[PDB]
Amino acid sequence: GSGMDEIVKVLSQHDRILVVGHIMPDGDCVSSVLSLTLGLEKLGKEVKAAVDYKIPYVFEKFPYIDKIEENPNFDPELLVVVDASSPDRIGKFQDLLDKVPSVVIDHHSTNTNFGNWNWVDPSFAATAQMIFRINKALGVEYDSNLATLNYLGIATDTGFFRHSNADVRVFEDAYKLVKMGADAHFVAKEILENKRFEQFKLFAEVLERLQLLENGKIAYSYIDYDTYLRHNCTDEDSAGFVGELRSIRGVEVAVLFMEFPRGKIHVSMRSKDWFNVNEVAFELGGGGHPRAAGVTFEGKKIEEVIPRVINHLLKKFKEGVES
Amino acid sequence: SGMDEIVKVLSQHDRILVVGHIMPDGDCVSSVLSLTLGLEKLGKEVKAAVDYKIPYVFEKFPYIDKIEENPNFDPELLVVVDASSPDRIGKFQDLLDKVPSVVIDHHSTNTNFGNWNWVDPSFAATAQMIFRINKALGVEYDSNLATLNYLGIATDTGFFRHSNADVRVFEDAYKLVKMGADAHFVAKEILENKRFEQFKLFAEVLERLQLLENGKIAYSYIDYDTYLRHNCTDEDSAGFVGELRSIRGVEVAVLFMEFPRGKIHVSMRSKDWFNVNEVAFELGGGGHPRAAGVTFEGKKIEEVIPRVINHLLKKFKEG
Ligand SMILES: [Ca+2]
Ligand SMILES: [Ca+2]
Ligand SMILES: [Mn+2]
Ligand SMILES: [Mn+2]
Ligand SMILES: [Mn+2]
Ligand SMILES: [Mn+2]
Repeated sequence: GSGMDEIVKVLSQHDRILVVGHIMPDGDCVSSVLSLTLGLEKLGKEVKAAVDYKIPYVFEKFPYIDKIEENPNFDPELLVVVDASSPDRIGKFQDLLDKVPSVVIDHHSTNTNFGNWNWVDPSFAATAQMIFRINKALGVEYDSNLATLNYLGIATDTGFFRHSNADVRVFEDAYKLVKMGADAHFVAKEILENKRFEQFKLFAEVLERLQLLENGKIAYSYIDYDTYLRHNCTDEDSAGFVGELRSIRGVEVAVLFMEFPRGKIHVSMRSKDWFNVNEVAFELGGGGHPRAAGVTFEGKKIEEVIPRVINHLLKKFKEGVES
Repeated sequence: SGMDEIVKVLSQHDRILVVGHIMPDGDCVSSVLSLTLGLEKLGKEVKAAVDYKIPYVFEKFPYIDKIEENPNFDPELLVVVDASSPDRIGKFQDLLDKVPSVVIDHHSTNTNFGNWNWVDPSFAATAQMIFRINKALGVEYDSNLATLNYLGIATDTGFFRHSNADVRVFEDAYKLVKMGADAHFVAKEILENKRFEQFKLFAEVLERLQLLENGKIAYSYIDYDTYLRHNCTDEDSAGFVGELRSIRGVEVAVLFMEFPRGKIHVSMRSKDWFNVNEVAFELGGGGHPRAAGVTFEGKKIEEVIPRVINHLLKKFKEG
């Protein structure tokens, strides 16, 4: 629909701007929201940042993290929606879409182009890369704090330069930002080395319960609610567990069953090279992306949800192995 | 002492053996192979060796079979990369009183055991020094050589997570990816290749994990019987101590490892300020400000652990 130049001109034409990110905010969301907000503020615009969700604790030390609001009181001329592929993903702020002109900036190919202006380019690994280019086009001078905030999303959305999307442009952007003072160590420490001690004792139980299925192609484990309690943990402590189980040699699908609170079992699935876990997840009542999906069961017994999910996963997997 | 001197020595010799440290890591493999392939571009006869089994995670890398264990060779020059002392190259230290030697390394504790020593602790990886040597030698990089040279920069920075991941690290990474370094291949092979048995071993490491200095220090240990119980080797525990440092508030993580039997290794990683190389040096080892280790021979793990902890705590309070 629109290109960066059109977005830059729209941003220049408006002064009271609300920058909105997607719910359940990750590094790229926080990075893209704050990097654009601060850039626009440096231009003298009246800007507020909003995400309809609690900002996770791992961001607590980041400069200007306080600028992201859950309940802003603001009368914007322009809504800028970043890193969100559809209106439901910005929560209660979608109710502004028919009241305020909107810009969309996103790297998700599934983006519905729900804005009055839409710059969507999936060749970027992170929306933060697109914000970096917008700020440059606007003449934003980066300091170390803004460089760190813009580096954040490029790091997290590439798995810290490990995913298949970490191409030359990603590494060029990272080099440029570190040269401007981005604190790569700070970012990694706060995002990746911020685990409660109790999470490690919980993870030990996960690993003791770990089992492989179907020629070591499927790995699964489970956390019952009483095991969370025993280690003084919640589902906040176990978020990164399923991705670790995917790193087993030969495993194509990792599955983790997580009962928290009691009776509520969330099932996370991650795949590696080819298996579309979103299809299995959707058929079980959930959904997601081809390599990362999930499904929630409410008011059920974990010992009954595990067979239910594994039986269907195994059927779909063998069907996929065949043709 | 400087790169230019090393380049001159390398140019003078046409039969060269390139050796790295035992218990090889990514920087060792990267530096050995990148320099070996670079020197071959000059028409030289070059062999690569490590006196140790090459870990499984490297087996799909291009030219990995060029690293030998028992080279059949009469070199004119020995080039030692990424090793801080003669003991760390195993049987090849026997060459040091016979063949002229070059040392290229980034450990602050290097004993300068070569005839020529280029030691620069400001580099995050020896592989950064090899990259510069190769370009000074005039070598042109194809994508396989770029991948091999990228490897060590990635692994010795914990894939751009350690405090040594500075602007020069990101410059080198960008330049190598621009020349075809497959960053994703490197990450998959090194980080997504864990044996199932490694996770069972790690579970015991986590069961034994303890905090000291009221949360600022974390440590665990693997006695030899526990490696055997889980059908594991030092290959399986390679990344463990870095994981222990990911505890919120921990400044230094320590892992004691007995492998093979009668070889007790201490691996230390620190986060923000504690100089673990000072501790390691005083115990007979060495390393970098944020990553260091020592190996003890003929000791009992039940005696090594409390004495090392005691010294670590002494140095921590002095820090
Ligand atoms: Ca103004
Ligand atoms: Ca908060
Ligand atoms: Mn995001
Ligand atoms: Mn994103
Ligand atoms: Mn090394
Ligand atoms: Mn090294």
